[PDB]
Amino acid sequence: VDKAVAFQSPQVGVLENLHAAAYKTALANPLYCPDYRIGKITSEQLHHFVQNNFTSARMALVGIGVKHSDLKQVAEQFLNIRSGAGTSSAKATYWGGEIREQNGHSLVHAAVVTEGAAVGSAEANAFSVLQHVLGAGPLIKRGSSVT
Amino acid sequence: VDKAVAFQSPQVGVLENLHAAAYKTALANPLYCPDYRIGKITSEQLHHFVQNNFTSARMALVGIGVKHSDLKQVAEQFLNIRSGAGTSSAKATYWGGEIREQNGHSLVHAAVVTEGAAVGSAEANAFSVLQHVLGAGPLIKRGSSVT
Amino acid sequence: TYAQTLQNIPETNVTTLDNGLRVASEESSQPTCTVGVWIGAGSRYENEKNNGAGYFVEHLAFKGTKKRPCAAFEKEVESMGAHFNGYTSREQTAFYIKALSKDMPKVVELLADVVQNCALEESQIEKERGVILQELKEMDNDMTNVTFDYLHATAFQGTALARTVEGTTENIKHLTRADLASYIDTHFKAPRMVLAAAGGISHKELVDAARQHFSGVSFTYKEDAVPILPRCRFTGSEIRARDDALPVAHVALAVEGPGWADPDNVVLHVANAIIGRYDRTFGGGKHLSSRLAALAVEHKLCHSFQTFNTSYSDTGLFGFHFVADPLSIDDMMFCAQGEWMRLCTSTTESEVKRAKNHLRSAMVAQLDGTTPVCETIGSHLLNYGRRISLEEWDSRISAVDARMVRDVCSKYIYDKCPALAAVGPIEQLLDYNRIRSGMYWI
Amino acid sequence: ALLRQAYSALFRRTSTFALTVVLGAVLFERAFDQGADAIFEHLNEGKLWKHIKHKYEAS
Repeated sequence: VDKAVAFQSPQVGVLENLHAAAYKTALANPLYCPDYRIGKITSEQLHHFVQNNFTSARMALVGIGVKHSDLKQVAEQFLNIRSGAGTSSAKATYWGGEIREQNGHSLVHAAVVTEGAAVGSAEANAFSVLQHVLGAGPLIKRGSSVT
Repeated sequence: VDKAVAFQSPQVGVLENLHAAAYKTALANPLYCPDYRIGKITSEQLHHFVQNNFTSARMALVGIGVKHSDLKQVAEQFLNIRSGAGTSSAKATYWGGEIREQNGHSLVHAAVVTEGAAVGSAEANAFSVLQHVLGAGPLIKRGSSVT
Repeated sequence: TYAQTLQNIPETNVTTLDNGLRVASEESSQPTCTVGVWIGAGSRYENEKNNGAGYFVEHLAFKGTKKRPCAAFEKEVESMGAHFNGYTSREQTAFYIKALSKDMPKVVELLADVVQNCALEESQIEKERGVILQELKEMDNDMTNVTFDYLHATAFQGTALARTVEGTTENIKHLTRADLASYIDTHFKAPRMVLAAAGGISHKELVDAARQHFSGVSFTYKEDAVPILPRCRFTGSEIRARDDALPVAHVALAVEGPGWADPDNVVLHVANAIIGRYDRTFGGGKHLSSRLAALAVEHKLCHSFQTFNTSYSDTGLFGFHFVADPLSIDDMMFCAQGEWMRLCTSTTESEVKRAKNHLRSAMVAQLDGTTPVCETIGSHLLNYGRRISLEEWDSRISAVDARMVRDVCSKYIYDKCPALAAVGPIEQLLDYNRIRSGMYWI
Repeated sequence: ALLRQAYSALFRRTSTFALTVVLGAVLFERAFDQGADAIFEHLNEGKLWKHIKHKYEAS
């Protein structure tokens, strides 16, 4: 179900296939569990996944509305199972694929992209800006983006 | 349902997607009606399809176990229906795509091909033979194809 | 620490312009900000022949002004990173902008221009006609609303409130450069407006800019007169729009409310807090605290449901709305009307304590950002007169107790004829009579 | 405003409602009979033994 309400917006329909037809691994995976694996996940899979990825070094206890001293006392005397960097994410490889879902809709969402930059990267702001220069998101209710 | 029994053999699972990721039209279409269009076909659509494609010039009344004279008399005063090559099939264009269905199976069917020959063509017989040379189908129950 | 953080929140400044209009703001140490004009106009203030003006207008409020047409207006705003948005409901229209506190003034100008010197190029109208006309056919498939509207249309029937804020299909088709003008003309006037702002802005700087573009002075005393609206008659009834081809069904049940002023609105909310809301994705599922929720799971009663306390100037609608399969409608309703009852009869101190701590968080929540603050302010003043602080609200809430709730709900719920809105495959809801009786004993 | 006042103290809760019917009926009986009997007897003035009794009563 969770995956049924979500896919109510085709907006999330192409976005899943995009990443798929863009990569071959890691980032190429879906954000919403494929159908076939529904109900076939185990308790052990959960655990192992957690014991492996939810480890201190990958974790950050952020938080507003409070004095740093407290949010600290908690984190230390209280947080265990951590201490480590756990499993390493398989380096994301690029594919360059093309997926198409014919489904007879009045509309046709379609996204075409290329390997952009990465977080922290220098070559980031460029796109972030090339983005705005191209136009991403409106500011005038029911208008046009002359900009 | 008809499409449910069929797809019980992955053999037909990749074959549908093959043609899809091989072409862009005509032959690129599925042999079993896509799910979305289930129940959305009309009485019209049928008719029009028939009135358009089931036309004399595209039809042949073959038949064994009978004297040609009879199979003739029938065809005549009975199959009165109009002629004309009706609608023309959109020329089959080649794509060269790649479709993948991850579904957690013990087995992994996979077919990789390229544009081959046509019916009543030149190289036609070449592949048919290159086929056998490569080995297609067995003749020894529970054996190996040393050939 | 809570008890204290509520006081440190900077008091909101309010000073009226000698021309009727008013100005308010809450200054914070923020770089970005928000400002807008909260006009006390609406579909209620409309009529049979014009029904839909306030919206058609809302549509042409950005396609330029006399001073700077479409291209430039849009260009001018986008180009500075500002966000001009706005809405328009039965009793409140609003146009506001989001931008850097820097543009603070320059902004006002824009707002000011839109309201007063709105273009209304007749060439853009015939274009905005086909548009609205679509927004209808599209809004005509959001049952959650189709419902509320129908709910209003019977809840009030034969009164201004029984009108869609989008107006008729005919009106949209024939409204004219004329009437559109008239609305703005007669409706967008100083006293019936509030310039609201919150962010990194000093009341002073702001107030001035307003004094600069909001200069239109009133001579007589009539231009100072705030038109009092002819009240709307509540009618216990129902309207059932049946379509068995509709996947699910929607149901809205309500009673006449007390109106913005009345304090009990608070209680009524604390109540709604107890029956809360639910959708199939809540994670608490069977452990949720709202009895109606839990049951809705323990029996698969619905898909979603919500308690609402819509408040208007002189009235209001109190009730709930759920969506559900054609075959669980009944059980669901039943349970709902049930809970409602319990409210008037056996509500506990635990239910309230919880409802209060929920409400508190919910109020605080409405003030998360600049846009949401000016909205409140644009509203608070326009509706309540003053502006109520979280410190005030809160106290008004800490004062409520079980005993208090049972009394207020009893007052507006117990044995009252309600309004019903059923839409979709509703063959199971049936009989007002029954539904009526579910208004007492439990 | 009896109808109001009634709907408030009486017909409101299903409890006081019932409680009224009870007590109410009590009164109704107690005084419906009187009227009925009285009416009946009147329509039969001097025919009932209740009347012609004085003619044989005296120890």
